[PDB]
Amino acid sequence: MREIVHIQGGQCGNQIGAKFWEVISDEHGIDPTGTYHNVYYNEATGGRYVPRAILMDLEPGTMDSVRAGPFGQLFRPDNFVFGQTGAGNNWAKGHYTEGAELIDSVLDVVRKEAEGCDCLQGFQITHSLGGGTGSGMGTLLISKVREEYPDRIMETFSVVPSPKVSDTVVEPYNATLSVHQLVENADECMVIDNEALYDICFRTLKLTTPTYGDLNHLVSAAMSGVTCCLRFPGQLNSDLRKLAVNLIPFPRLHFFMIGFAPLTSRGSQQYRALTVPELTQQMFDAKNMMCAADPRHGRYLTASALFRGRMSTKEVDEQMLNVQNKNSSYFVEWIPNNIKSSICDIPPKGLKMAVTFVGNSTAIQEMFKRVAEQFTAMFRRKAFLHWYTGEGMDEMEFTEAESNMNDLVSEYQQYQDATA
Amino acid sequence: INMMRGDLEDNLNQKRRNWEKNTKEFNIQQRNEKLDYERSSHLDNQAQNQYHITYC
Ligand SMILES: Nc1nc2c(ncn2[C@@H]2O[C@H](COP(=O)(O)OP(=O)(O)O)[C@@H](O)[C@H]2O)c(=O)[nH]1
Repeated sequence: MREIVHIQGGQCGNQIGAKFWEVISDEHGIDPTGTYHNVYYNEATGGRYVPRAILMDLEPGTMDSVRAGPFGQLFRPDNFVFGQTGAGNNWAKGHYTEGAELIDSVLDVVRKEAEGCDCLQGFQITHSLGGGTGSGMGTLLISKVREEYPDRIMETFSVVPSPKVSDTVVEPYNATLSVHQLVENADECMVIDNEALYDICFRTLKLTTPTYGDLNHLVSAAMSGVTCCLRFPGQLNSDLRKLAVNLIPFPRLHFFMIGFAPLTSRGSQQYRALTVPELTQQMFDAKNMMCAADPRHGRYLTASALFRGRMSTKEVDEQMLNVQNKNSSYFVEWIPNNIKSSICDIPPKGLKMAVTFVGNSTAIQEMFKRVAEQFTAMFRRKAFLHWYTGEGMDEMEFTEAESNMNDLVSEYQQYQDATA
Repeated sequence: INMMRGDLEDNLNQKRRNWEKNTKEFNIQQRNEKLDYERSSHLDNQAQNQYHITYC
């Protein structure tokens, strides 16, 4: 009855998954041993609960990572598949030679996991787009599972490479090669980039030393809020599919933007009484979203907002109307009433009000534009290309991937500029 | 018979006014219960706001 498996991949995807599982355990009142104090968890002998997630990676370091952190004993060893080498920041080493011999096995651990459910609402993936392991394996797996279960939807909670603050030197190749395939067999590519996460955690919470734990926790909160209106009753309920129907007008404009609310520090926490219009002003601000792309620089094709807690639905709908009507320029004309709302009934742990905003908006083609810029700059000289062409990859697939990327961005531009 | 008809209509009108005053009793009780409602909800709102903000 509308269950969700949680496939992971790569080190970043694995850390995000561990954080998300422990946050969900916090919301659903579970302890790090799996005892109470069906959509996500599964029942197990002795009243125990085990998450319905698989954990794949080539390097066994992330194994000890998800063991060390709390709530690591919730998972089951049958879902700990792990290689030995680690693609070491090489895309093809997780898509053709070394990654392949794992995906097969992973298929097994999916096929004796999906059929475990009875009415599966779809999958969801958590991985990176630059790291070879995560990107490559997740792309191959998206391929296989879309070949297997085409009827269900597969959200991809992807973290695109940090555009300007790069930590590796082979991001563009991996990102382009992966997006070329993700645009085909994916349905909800919600992009995240550490630039925006540091921006938020600096200029909205004044925190001292932001480690990856805090960014993972924030993305966890957003991930939970995305489907909590499904997990719980509400005055106006939604799901993983109503979002898709109300968010994409064409089978390939499905790349989203994520935003969470509210977020303040103790100083600002003392002030600013909590009320729905303040939440709207916080969610529809530019820099308050998980993507380093000022949304004013594009138009919102469409945008949904899920509220959590108790409120007055008239206030919600009236604020939505006021905000889509006053700033008519930043919104798109040829589609009317392009905003969407939904309301749950159980807010998070001690948070009287919570908003999760998901928006399909043509203001995110700039990210792909600049990533493809870096790519085509590093490809005209065939730089760092032997590492790939030595592993069966040719040099035509790169041109195909870049041309598909440019076709996607051209689609965004073309059907943004359209009129009625 | 004229006197009897006059008396009966007088009693009927008295019953009318009596039911009207009953309904007014009910309306005033309604208004005051609504004010009780709004003040209690305001205090509950302050309580939930303290609970959410002191949540460090
Ligand atoms: N929010 C977050 N971002 C990460 C994390 N690890 C890596 N990133 C970024 O994601 C990119 C590389 O991803 P990585 O997981 O190291 O590649 P993999 O080894 O193939 O899985 C780099 O831009 C990293 O900076 C993490 O744990 N949390």
